Amino acid sequence: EKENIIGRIANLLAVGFLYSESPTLVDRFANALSKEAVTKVLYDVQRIVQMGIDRSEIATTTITDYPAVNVNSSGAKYTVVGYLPTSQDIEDFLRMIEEDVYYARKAGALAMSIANRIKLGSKQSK
Amino acid sequence: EKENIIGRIANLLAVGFLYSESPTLVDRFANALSKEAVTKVLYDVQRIVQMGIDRSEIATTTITDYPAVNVNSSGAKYTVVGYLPTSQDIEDFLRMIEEDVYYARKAGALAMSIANRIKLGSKQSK
Amino acid sequence: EKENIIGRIANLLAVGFLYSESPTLVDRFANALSKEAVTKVLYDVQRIVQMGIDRSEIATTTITDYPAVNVNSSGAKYTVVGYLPTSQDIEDFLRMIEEDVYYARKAGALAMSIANRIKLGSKQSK
Amino acid sequence: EKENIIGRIANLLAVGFLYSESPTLVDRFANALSKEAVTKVLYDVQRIVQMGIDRSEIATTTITDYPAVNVNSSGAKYTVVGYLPTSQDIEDFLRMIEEDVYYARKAGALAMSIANRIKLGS
Amino acid sequence: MISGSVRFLVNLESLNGVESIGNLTKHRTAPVVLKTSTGYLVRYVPVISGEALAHAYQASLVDIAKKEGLPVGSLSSQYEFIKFSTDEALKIEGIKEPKDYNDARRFEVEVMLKDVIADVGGFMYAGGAPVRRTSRIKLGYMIPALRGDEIPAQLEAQFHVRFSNKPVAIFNVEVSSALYTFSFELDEDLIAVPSTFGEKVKGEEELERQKAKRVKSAIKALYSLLSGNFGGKRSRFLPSMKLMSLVVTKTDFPFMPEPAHDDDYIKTTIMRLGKAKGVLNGNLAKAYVINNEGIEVGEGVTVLSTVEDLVVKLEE
Amino acid sequence: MISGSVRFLVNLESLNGVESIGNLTKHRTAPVVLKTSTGYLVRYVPVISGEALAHAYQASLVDIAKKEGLPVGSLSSQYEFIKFSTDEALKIEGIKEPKDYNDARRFEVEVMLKDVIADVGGFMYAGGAPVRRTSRIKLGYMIPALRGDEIPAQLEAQFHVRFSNKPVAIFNVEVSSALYTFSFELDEDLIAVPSTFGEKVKGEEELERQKAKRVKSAIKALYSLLSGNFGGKRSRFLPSMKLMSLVVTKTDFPFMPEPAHDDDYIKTTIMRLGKAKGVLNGNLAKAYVINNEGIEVGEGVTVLSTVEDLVVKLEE
Amino acid sequence: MIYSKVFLKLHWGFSVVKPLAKPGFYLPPPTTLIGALSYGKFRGVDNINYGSPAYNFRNIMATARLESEGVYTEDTGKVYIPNGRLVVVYVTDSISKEELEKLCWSITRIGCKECLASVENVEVGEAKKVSGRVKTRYYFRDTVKVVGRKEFLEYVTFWEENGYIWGKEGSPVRYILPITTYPLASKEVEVEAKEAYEVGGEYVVFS
Repeated sequence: EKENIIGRIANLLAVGFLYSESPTLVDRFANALSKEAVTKVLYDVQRIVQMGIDRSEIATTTITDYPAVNVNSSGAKYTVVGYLPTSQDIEDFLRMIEEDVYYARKAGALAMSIANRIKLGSKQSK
Repeated sequence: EKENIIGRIANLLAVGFLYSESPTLVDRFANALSKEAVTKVLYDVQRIVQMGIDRSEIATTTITDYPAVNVNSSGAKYTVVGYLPTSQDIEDFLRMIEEDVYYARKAGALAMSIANRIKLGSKQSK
Repeated sequence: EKENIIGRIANLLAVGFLYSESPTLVDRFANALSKEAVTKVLYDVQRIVQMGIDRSEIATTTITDYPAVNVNSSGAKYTVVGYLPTSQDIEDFLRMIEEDVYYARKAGALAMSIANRIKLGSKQSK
Repeated sequence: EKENIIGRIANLLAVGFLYSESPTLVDRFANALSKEAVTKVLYDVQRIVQMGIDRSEIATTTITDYPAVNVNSSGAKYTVVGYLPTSQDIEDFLRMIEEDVYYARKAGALAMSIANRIKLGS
Repeated sequence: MISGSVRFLVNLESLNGVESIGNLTKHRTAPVVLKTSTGYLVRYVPVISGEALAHAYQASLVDIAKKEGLPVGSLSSQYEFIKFSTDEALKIEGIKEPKDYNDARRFEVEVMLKDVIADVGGFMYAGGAPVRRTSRIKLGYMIPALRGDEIPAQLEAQFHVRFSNKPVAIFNVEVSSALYTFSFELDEDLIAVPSTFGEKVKGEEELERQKAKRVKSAIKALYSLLSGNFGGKRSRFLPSMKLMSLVVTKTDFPFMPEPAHDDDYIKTTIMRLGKAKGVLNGNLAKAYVINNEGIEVGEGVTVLSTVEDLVVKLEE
Repeated sequence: MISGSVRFLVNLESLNGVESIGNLTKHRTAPVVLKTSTGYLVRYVPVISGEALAHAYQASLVDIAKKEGLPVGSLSSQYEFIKFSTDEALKIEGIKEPKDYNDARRFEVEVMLKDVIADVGGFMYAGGAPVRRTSRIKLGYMIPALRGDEIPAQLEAQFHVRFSNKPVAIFNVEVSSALYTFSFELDEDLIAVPSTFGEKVKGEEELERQKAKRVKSAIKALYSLLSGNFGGKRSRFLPSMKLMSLVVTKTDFPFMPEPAHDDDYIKTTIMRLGKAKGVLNGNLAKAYVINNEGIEVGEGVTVLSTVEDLVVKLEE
Repeated sequence: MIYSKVFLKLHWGFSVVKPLAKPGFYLPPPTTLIGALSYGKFRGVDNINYGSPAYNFRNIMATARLESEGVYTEDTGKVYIPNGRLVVVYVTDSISKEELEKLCWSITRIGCKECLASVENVEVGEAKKVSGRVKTRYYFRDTVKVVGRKEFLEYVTFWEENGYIWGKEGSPVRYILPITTYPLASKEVEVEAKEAYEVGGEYVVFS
């Protein structure tokens, strides 16, 4: 269940990165040494995702069925496979961070891997 | 009991956000650096909820049974699962804020998670 | 499957080394005595590869067909044969490191062998 | 193919010894009792060879044609006859070491023989 | 008799060296064969010989005996355990050589009265009429447990340099860290008893009087071995030992416990103790167990906490 | 005897070095076997050799002896502890080599009346008549505590550059941080006492006269080791040290305190000391404890505050 | 003719040096096996009227075999087989079943002091004599013929009981061992022979 939470946090970070086209929040998350830095990124990335939801540029979908998130940014279309974190996942993840900030680095490494694979595939098709 | 208080404050913020369609109070709460900013948001969000109660657009209910709050806004129907804070929860939460303003960020992060999940589900059904 | 994961991590390290012209990340990886050092290198090398992807100096290709990665650095062209690791390969590799840091030394030794063979061939053709 | 792999590892050790003028890595390789010691030497010798490649003091060549490696430790020019190991040779050699560390002693004995013959001729 | 099986944990240790090559001091290793799914693997694993333990035990016995006034030989007072082997050794102590076979027993008794170490430790005299005495304490090689599919032992080389102001200074030492196990046997019943047939010779009454003190000293000498006062290179490479598991059996008949190479070796030895007492018509059978790694023990065993209590109970 | 166990906390540390690769200076590392809830594992952890501690102790002893008027050897006056191993040292000091075995004692006395370092730390002479003297102070490697499932130690590399106005200057340094533990043992009852067996030789009266001063100096020399004055690279990498726990035992019989690996290693060693005094027929057993981390100690134990008080109490 | 089987668990191995550089043997000789049995009755005495307290059990037939893997190393030859299993078969008629069974449980070592060996289980029974073609794992004498392929046979030299007395060398007798040199193991060999006792399917060959 800890790995599932970390994977859902990594999906949130990857969606926020692909939508904003900025690595800055993922960099801050993977370099965090305190719960303050982690929590600030968790808010700021969800605030970016909230704008994408309100603009209908971020939407949940199913793809062949697996749960996925469609992201439209600057005329590029991306699809992240998996769920976004629940409020309980954020709370349980913050408790994991209060024990060991290592889990922020693990989620950041996964998020960057998701984003890199999607960006590589999108450039190849173009 | 501290987590239950924070969760009930997060439900109040999420109800106020969904009813007003404005993130401004949640943004102010999550960025608070003083007890003044937190207390001002706790009043302003409850004042918004009070208008929704008087209009019968905000009501307590049970859903399959879990306690919930129904919110009607702009022809959209939302349901937040959980209780709203008591006067004692507000007072105990303000005492927690007088010790550490971190708890306002925790409640804001939870509130935004609740609101985002509900908005995503409502857009998918439409 | 463990050898395939190690080989894909070695390809990532070799691509990062050839693009950056710096052995420092491979040195850190092969000398790692903790999961912290390994995870830090896995982030930093992927961050270097991400810049090369954004600049279109790192691209996936096929060569006679085998999967390959083209790397352009300082007017030199290199081709690494194989796939880059997936997010699942990074996660499974980190689990292997949590059991035995030996796998970081194995991946580092393979990465340096790939880079040395490519650098020797490029100098001979010049 | 096992003897060819051992011979290519011995060529790598001999090139590293002639370039560094130090027997220490060959001594460590020939005295290894674990995969850790062998793998550490395989990295350190390749790291020395990498510096010689970057300085253009180690280069592949052909000599009458046999494949060879030229090594300049300054005016001291040496030529080792044979190929350097591939990444697959290192991986297959490490698998041989995981079965029997004897193969590290065999490669070390061959490497020292190559280096001694070249130093005597020079 | 007394039998014991003990499990040890040692870190950053170099106690038993071997022949030096070049400028290197090497550790003592032995080959083992390990079974894998693919096949068999031959691995070299560090060991400690059974002679250093005997030397440490004899030195501790000498130190304990000289405090209580028991007789000690001249060459054994110095830590040189040549014992009464050749004529030169006998010349210093002042013992006449045996005359013929029939007198052999007498000679033994004389030796047995002039040196306690020659009694408990045992001695051999080469010559026209040889005399023998088997050791009362039996020790085995210290080899780490071959448990599971992994050997918990390593061996590395360390580089050391001496500083001088006029260079014209380099050496290497092998260090190891393993999980050792060893077993031992002792027969306190045969102490102060001659080991040659014949007729009683004058002087056996002194041995009968000294039997109790010799037995007590021999039992006391086990504390040094069970505490970790053996081996060499303790001045600069002092190790860090620790006790994990210990089983000691006291019986009135021959018996030994199982080797401590498996994770469950106390239940087996208890069951075998019961079965052997059933067949050999024994009367006394007691087992003392010290457990620190939390392995299964069984039922019908007194549990101690330290080694001193074990020695006290053994003496009682 | 005086036996001690000490725990230290050190951060941003590099006092011991090994062979360098490229532009990287490496820190000494050793394998350790550690027990976790899943079994036993092997890890690689930075360590510090005991030879540096011995060198620091001997240098402090040299300084104290020179200050107090005790004789110091010519070569040992400079901080070069070659002692009397080679013939060049003997020629420089001016001591004739031993002729036969019977003269060895004389040679030892001649070495023992000129340098306190040879007396305390022992020495070796190799030749026709080899002479040996074991050190009276015993130390070991400095290993971090193997407590729990996670080792509280870390190692990393740091980047440094040298400035120059005409580039034509880059290096790396290894830095570690850990919670170290180590134990020591010195026998003050054998200081200023010859070890080679033989007859009386003129000059032992001076040794008997100076025995008290030599013992006092040897006890005083432990302050440097207990304070933290050891290791190299102190000019630019001065470490931050802080004492956490210390146990010192003074006995008339052999004893070894528990290693500082478990959180409860003071009560155990005090109980073991009491039982060992009971069983070994001792006549003196005292314990001193310095605690700064609020762990369990026990009852009826003297509690100190600093290390200087401990040194004064040991001297008195 | 009664027979007994014993299963022994070795601690580190056995070491017996060849008579007349100190090379060692691969498997223990029958003299050591008989001495181990005699230890159960003659404990505490080292000289009987003077060659050995073992010149009385000289007519008890004994064989032994391995059940695990080991390595022979000279560093004084030694045979390292830690935690291994040894199976020893005693065939005789001098004493009844009770005495042989009692002496079987009283084995403490094989060879020198360090070669301790615990006892796990024993079996006692009556054996039958046959002469047909059989398959065996225990070593036998040189004069016995062989029908199978000569691939896992080694030649060793043992001594009779005459060597039990000091200051005297025993007679030399050749023996054939069905053993693989490296790694150490046991293999089955088919022999015709003249006398073979069935001790539970694993026929024991003596001549």
